[PDB]
Amino acid sequence: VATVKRTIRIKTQQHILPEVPPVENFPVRQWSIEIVLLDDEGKEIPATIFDKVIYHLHPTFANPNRTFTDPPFRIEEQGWGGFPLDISVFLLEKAGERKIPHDLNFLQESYEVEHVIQIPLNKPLLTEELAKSGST
Amino acid sequence: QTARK
Repeated sequence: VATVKRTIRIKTQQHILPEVPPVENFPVRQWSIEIVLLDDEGKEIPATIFDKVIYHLHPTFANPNRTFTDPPFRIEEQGWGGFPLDISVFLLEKAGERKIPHDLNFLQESYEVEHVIQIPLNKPLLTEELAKSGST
Repeated sequence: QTARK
């Protein structure tokens, strides 16, 4: 495949929920993850190159595989432990799945992580969409 | 803040 590179930015926030009883003295926290695309100047723009995003959460969660179809694909959950996870992003026009490793952790109140992905140029609608975020 | 599962 001919491909182009794009940087996506994963944004995470978390805060303690004091009304939830701590579990084994560990507080329960509310947390969220969203995903934006960066353009070639570094500005956040809606990640419309993805048809859907699936968060593959730690197996302790009820229904750990959460599907979203509208940018910024925001997920909200509660828990008491950090964990690694994979985020599946599905490019437009069945152009392919990319697995993006993330770590959900409580080290900061909010933090951002950038990932470069390679996107094919063989689906006209996706190719047109990619022109919004940089050269193709 | 270092809590892991």
